[PDB]
Amino acid sequence: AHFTFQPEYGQTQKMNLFQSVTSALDNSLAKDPTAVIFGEDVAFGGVFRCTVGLRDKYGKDRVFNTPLCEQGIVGFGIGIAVTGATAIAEIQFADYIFPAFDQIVNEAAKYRYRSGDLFNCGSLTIRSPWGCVGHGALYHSQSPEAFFAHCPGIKVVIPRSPFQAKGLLLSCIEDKNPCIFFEPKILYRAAAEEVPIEPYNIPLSQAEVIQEGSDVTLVAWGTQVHVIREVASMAKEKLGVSCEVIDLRTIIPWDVDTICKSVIKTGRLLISHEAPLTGGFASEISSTVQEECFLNLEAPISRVCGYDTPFPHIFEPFYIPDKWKCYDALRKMINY
Amino acid sequence: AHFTFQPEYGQTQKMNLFQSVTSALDNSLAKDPTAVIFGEDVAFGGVFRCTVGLRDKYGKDRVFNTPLCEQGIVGFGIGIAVTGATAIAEIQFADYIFPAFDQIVNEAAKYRYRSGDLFNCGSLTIRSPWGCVGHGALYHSQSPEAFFAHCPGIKVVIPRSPFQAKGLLLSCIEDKNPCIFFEPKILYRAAAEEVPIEPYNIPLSQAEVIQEGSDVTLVAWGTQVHVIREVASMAKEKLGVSCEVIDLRTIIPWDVDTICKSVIKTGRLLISHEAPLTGGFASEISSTVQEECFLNLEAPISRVCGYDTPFPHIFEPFYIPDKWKCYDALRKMINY
Amino acid sequence: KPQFPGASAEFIDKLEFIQPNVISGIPIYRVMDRQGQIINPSEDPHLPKEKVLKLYKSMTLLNTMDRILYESQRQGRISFYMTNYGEEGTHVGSAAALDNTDLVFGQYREAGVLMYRDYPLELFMAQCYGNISDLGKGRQMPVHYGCKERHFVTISSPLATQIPQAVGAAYAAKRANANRVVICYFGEGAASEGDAHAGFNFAATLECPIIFFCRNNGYAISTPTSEQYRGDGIAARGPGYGIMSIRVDGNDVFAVYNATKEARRRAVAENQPFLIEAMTYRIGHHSTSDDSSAYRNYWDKQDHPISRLRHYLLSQGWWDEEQEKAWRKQSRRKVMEAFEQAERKPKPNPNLLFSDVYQEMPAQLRKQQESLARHLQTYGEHYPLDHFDK
Amino acid sequence: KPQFPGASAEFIDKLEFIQPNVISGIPIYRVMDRQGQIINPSEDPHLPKEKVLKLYKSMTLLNTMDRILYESQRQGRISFYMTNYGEEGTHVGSAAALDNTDLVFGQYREAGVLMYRDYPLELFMAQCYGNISDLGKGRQMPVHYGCKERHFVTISSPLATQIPQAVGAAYAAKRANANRVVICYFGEGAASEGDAHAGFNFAATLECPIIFFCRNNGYAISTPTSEQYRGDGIAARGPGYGIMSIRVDGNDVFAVYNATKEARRRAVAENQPFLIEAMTYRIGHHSTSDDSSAYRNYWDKQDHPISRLRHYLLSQGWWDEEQEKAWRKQSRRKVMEAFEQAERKPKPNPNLLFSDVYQEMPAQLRKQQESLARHLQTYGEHYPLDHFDK
Ligand SMILES: CC[C@H](C)[C-](O)c1sc(CCOP(=O)(O)OP(=O)(O)O)c(C)[n+]1Cc1cnc(C)nc1N
Ligand SMILES: CC[C@H](C)[C-](O)c1sc(CCOP(=O)(O)OP(=O)(O)O)c(C)[n+]1Cc1cnc(C)nc1N
Ligand SMILES: [Cl-]
Ligand SMILES: [Cl-]
Ligand SMILES: [Cl-]
Ligand SMILES: [Cl-]
Ligand SMILES: [K+]
Ligand SMILES: [K+]
Ligand SMILES: [K+]
Ligand SMILES: [K+]
Ligand SMILES: [Mn+2]
Ligand SMILES: [Mn+2]
Repeated sequence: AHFTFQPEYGQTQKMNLFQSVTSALDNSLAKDPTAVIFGEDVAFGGVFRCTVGLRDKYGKDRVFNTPLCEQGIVGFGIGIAVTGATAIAEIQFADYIFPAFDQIVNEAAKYRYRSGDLFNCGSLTIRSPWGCVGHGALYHSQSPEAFFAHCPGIKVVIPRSPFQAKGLLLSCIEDKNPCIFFEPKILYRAAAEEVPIEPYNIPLSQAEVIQEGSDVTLVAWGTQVHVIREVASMAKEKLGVSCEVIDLRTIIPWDVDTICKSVIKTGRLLISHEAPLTGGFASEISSTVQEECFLNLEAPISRVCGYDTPFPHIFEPFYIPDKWKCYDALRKMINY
Repeated sequence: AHFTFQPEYGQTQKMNLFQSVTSALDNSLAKDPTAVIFGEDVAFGGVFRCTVGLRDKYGKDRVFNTPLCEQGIVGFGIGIAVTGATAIAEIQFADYIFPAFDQIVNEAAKYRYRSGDLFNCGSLTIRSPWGCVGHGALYHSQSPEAFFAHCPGIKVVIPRSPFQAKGLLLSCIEDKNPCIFFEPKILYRAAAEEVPIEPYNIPLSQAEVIQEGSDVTLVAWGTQVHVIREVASMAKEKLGVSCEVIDLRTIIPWDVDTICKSVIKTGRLLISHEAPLTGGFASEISSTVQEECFLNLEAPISRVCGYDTPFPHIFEPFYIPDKWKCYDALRKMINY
Repeated sequence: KPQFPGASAEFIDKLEFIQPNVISGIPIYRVMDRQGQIINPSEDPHLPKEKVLKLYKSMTLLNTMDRILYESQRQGRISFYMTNYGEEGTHVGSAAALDNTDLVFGQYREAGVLMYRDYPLELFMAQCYGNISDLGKGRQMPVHYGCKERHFVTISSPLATQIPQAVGAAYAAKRANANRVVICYFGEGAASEGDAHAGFNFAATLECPIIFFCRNNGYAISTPTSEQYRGDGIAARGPGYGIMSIRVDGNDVFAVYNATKEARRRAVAENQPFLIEAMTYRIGHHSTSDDSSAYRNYWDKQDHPISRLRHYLLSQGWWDEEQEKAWRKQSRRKVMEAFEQAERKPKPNPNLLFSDVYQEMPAQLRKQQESLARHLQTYGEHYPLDHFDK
Repeated sequence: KPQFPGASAEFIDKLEFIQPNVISGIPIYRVMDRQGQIINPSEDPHLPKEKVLKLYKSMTLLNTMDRILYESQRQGRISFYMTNYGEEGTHVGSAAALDNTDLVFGQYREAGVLMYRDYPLELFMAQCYGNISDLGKGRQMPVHYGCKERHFVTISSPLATQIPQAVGAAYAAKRANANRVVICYFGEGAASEGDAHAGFNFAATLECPIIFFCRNNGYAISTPTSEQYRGDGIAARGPGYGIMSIRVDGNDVFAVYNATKEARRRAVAENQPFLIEAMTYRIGHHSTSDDSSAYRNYWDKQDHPISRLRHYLLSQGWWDEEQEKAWRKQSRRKVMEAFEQAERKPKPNPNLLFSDVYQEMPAQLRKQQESLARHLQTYGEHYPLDHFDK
């Protein structure tokens, strides 16, 4: 693996990321009788087991399969939410979200604004597996968050672990705005830690500083947080460099203040993501940080991203912004 | 109007922007017997008159209406191009390009790469009216170029005038990659100047410095180039500030070298676009410039963009990044 | 016997393609002729006088409003308009067959449905003018109406997107045990969109109490139906999805009413979708941005829904020339009163450009709002501030 | 007589909804019974011995390859695989009815069509292994085959996107005066996508010489057809678009052949689309990522396309147990030879990750390629370099 996963609220049980998602969904339907879950193959428990047992527990009218049609799944979910009922849509891979792009961007995101708040689809959440998986190639590996980041009126949220996933997913489900929740699929089985059995929330639009540091700020989300955590370890050991490691968590609206506060302290910033460099969300963070922290920045902000190509099958190990590519970029930025 | 338009290759005639597009299309079909033009309402000459007279000249099999279905229009255009024939698709407003987002991003952009160049859709061009129009509100005003800028394998091109439009459109049509050509609709009738009757090309991925300056670099595209040209005039007169005014022309792949060369000289950069700030293409330019020109930058790079909202009807005059908003941002950046 | 899971059918031992029936398509249901005469007594809904008068007054009040607002647009007083000429019967015939709280999703050419539900002239006007009385806060282009009180979901420009949405709202209604039906209107051009195939199939598979109501008016902007499809219109698509389907004379308010009333009864009882294709003709330009003489009446003078209804009223002794004259005067007065009021109202505060993007206002969006406020403090002379509230 | 532009039809004076015929759907055309006996002599295509032997050898060679590569996947030697079990008849029956240069667009479960067109075992293997012999340069996941020489457009994962593409290629062929037909294969789940409605309608309206070939195998991953649609399968949708349509027994190579041969003849003569829905059953798991026992044979043992064809060969005196044994041995040898070769070949140079994104390489993409090269010079020990060419 290109990464290693490392691991108050009542009783906890060890859960992997798919189980934490099921736990979030189970808690949601238990406490909200309007809530339904639907999409391709969710009835038997889903192709990544995220809905196992839920149809048996809650009923076929509440956890059900749709026809194979993403523009339909999202339009359908919007219409449920228009009536005020919680609609938890699944899109089977984030790579196949694009047929629904018009329903998300022209409809869901704009529903409240364009009606003057006479109607809304706030009770819609769209959840979808995301990010690389070792051999997913062009259409089972994508990270589409930057496409959505340019659309006012939706929220886009990506967890890094089972504890994070359940708390952020419950927040998405309960938030009064259409949310896209991207689940890093490589972590579905790989990442396991203690997760509260009962519901709890983690706030949206809030980054988490998972390791304090003084020489450089590192920002990522999803699986890539584990890569930069290792990079922080490599930098300490090899270079005597102290890294502040931040998980952004919410792509939009993003926590500008937490990132700027960090860079004001450290003077240096490296942002990394699996998605291609050009038009990637690191561009928005880098621009903004430059605008707010100009006088504090000691070196150009570094972006270590996927290359500007489609996501390859056999070349995956060479494509991803792995710990060595991040480390090397950091080293140069430290030397700057 | 929020802007004023101001105006070798053989005989020219005065043409407005819609006429320059017709001239490009007419020259294209005359010289390429495979070329066809299709989309909603193109047969009678189009809702913005861009195809007037072409069906009568070239035949109903070559200029024809499709059913009202954008995902179909683009998928259909890709299939024509797969056979090697030139396919010039129209999407009636850029706001309605989204139903075709999956065909553009997952299919057209990736066609050559994923086949190892066994198949391609290089001979596809998609042209669509774009940008604000005074009263277009949410769905006849959009500027979607940043959504497409995050997709390797397509080119995205936006002209600022009739002369520019015909030369860039011919280049798109003849380029061996799927291209999206966004036509600023407010200029269709408003901007008129001399345009060569016979075909000519303007290169893609090449910015144009339309006015040399020494104190600050200003970058825009489409109608916004005329706004920043006026801003350059305001700055000279009011502040004694010399502005270098650059029209980017191609969104991707963009002319990084021309922009960096300018900022290395001036030390300051302001980028403006009608599209919303967050995730907008100014973020990519600002990040890149900061990375390449760090030692030359005397002030934070400024981005003067649409607000992060949907595009309003009655509030349009307050929404757009007009000459006063650009001027004021420039003034502050000069004072920095 | 065939065993395949995907279909229920017999074997056949001869090769035979199934041909579409396009020349003799699904017949057009019609109740009254062009002279307002009932053709088949057993199909007469015998609607009471007051209700039939409301159908008539609704269509003519809409017609009066259309004429005035079309003129306002031509003069530049509003930015855009779209008339309902020739299609007024489809709107009122169908709306009258619905329960008051049935939820409506539309396209943009169904304003008669709102009129029938007593949407105030002041609010149609407020939306077109984008003034302070508009609950939509002037954000959308004209004729993009919506009313939460009258269960009419806000219109949006992207065609057919409301089709799968309406299905989801119908599924939610079923779960809620509503005794409510959703109706979803769209044009024959919009029916070419992928979202129509999405919506039709979902409504059948998921067993939703919805009526799909297609106005087939012969053109989608410039495009005649010969370039829009090649099967037997939209009604012939419904059975393929397992949807009970019917075609009606959309210029006959009684045919539209009967079809809609029975669809509603069955959709709500049975949790199954119905499809009604109302054949009509777009008498007006597509919109104020269209000059339709560029691509194409008998319809206006020989088969108009309003004329037909008027003939029916006369035959019952329910209307005469004196009433027609008085109503013409009263309706003009009512429309003109609303028009004058709407023109005198200010536009909403420019602050409202920033609210409702999310339910709450994100701090970074508030920063943008603040930036505008500072900008207008300094440069306000360059903006139309005197026109805007506060 | 009705005058509406949108449909050709009579009036009807009684309210009658059109009901779908789902219980007695479109019948299933079948030529030979499950014992390989011809049912109706007038429908027998009397294909010559060598051609029928090629159908049989093609399906069994595919079956041998599927078994080996499925095992290779289970062992982790390839990353993914999808078998063709139960559907081999639809592939070879249809491919044999095409002209060699007819253009094929597919979904992913049509590898028999390539086999029938003599695609080398080495190239099926090269794609699955992503090795240096793969003309796709190892960029796509396994079974995403493509061959420009054999007119088989590269498979892509997004479902149904090839449907409107295939229509465009068919329109281009018509213009070129090709005497060529495009065939477009897709599953019954893929047919729920908006792009299917796009493609069907465009092909009718624009009069394109295309055959739409739907493999209805009862499931889309876990989802049974009862949750996929409620009309009479996919064939009943075609007439609604004005498309000549037929349903065939997809486990009968002769029924598939006859239907495809006549569709091709008529589509090319008439410039009109045809739709064939081949009823079958997905015997295998959906893919190596699926354990199908989680949601669901009679099919494998009582109605398999290969078994049926074998019975037919025997009845003609065209095959026997000795030949069956020798062919089983020879085909295993051929597949095993290709397999060993494919496993020993290196992967392509990592440089190839950057080419063909655009036809040319943009300077900024070359900068990225250069950055990788420098990176591997320094950190190369941390990468699987010994496996990759150059
Ligand atoms: C108020 C302005 C309107 C909404 C406008 O933009 C429209 S209306 C329209 C024609 C629709 O024809 P139709 O469905 O037959 O309906 P009628 O106008 O009632 O005949 C198009 C192609 N358009 C353009 C269009 C194209 N594609 C999409 C997805 N949405 C659109 N609105
Ligand atoms: C090789 C991996 C494949 C291509 C994969 O990702 C698939 S296959 C598939 C089931 C398709 O069922 P079908 O069309 O009946 O075809 P069969 O597998 O032959 O029964 C789905 C939902 N998916 C997921 C999927 C969902 N949505 C879209 C738009 N495309 C997909 N590929
Ligand atoms: Cl996976
Ligand atoms: Cl316009
Ligand atoms: Cl001014
Ligand atoms: Cl290592
Ligand atoms: K939500
Ligand atoms: K091109
Ligand atoms: K809509
Ligand atoms: K495909
Ligand atoms: Mn129409
Ligand atoms: Mn299937």
